[PDB]
Amino acid sequence: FNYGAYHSLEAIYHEMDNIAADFPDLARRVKIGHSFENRPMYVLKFSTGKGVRRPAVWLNAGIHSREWISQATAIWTARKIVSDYQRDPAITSILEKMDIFLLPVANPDGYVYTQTQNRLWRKTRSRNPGSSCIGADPNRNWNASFAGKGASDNPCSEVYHGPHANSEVEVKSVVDFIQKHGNFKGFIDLHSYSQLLMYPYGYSVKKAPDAEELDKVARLAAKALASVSGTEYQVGPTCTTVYPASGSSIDWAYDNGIKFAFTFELRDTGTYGFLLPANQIIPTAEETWLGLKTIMEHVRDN
Amino acid sequence: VPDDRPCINPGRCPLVPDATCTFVCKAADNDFGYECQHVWTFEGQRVGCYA
Ligand SMILES: [Zn+2]
Repeated sequence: FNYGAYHSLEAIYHEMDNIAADFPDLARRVKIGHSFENRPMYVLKFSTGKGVRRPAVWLNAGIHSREWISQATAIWTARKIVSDYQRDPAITSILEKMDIFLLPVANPDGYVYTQTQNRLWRKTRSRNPGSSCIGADPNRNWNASFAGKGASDNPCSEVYHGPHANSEVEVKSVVDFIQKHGNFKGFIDLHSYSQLLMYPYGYSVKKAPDAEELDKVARLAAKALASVSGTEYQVGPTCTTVYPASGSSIDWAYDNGIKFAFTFELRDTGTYGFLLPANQIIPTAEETWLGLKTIMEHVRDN
Repeated sequence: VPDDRPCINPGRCPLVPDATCTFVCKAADNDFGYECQHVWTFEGQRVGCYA
């Protein structure tokens, strides 16, 4: 499995199985539901212990199918975690304190579609009654000012919110798991592109109560990320740093008690856009990992 | 299959602000017999609008 190339859904799933097989005491591949077309939603859970209130961090990727660098970064990250456990003191102490749940392909149907039919497909592949247009934006489908400014009522739009919050089974699956499991302290959502590290809110200009801390943490993480190969990120709240966006995942997370809620917009800044060449996968993943560790160290320490 | 035509209620295209929106349809194996979608173009090439 060449971590420096893009892969099919089947290959990514198989490599997650391989990772859990290599490190059975640490990593287990877990089914949390299925997609609209009945593909399994697979997460890897990395854990060194169990508790009723044991804290956990959720790492989300590939909610938008065309953003190939996200799924590719995610699967590399799974391997980095098991490779570095009990070698790097940082990821070791993090995992000794909390669980990490990782969802490399949050939108499997869209992902398959980007490889079979339309490289720029973004949405789910669910049916829209009365319309020949398919799919909803899973990152406008969460119960966070759902259908507010920052989405579309039009099933044919990239940013269609769906008929109601949690209509998309892909999203409902994650929401259900997080609500039932509890004790999530971080939620980090990997997208591309633009090189931004953002925090709530997307649905409103209002300031998050924790904005000062989150901004501080984000700037530290961006500096760590830049330490590898000088990749520069901008930092700020979603609405004013990229655009208004309602019903997004991190806003839902933050409004539901998950303090450290961040979105990464990975490489690049528009030269290749969504079609980032495979030769940037490893460089992207390595730098992003320093950013992720920085956030998770702060979670560990609060 | 429906004729391709200009979009209705297109919205913005934040990543490529002056991109052109077209409602584009293609025959397909489903209940309708075709699938349509908004397609955005810049200089005649397809682009995505949101990140
Ligand atoms: Zn995205």
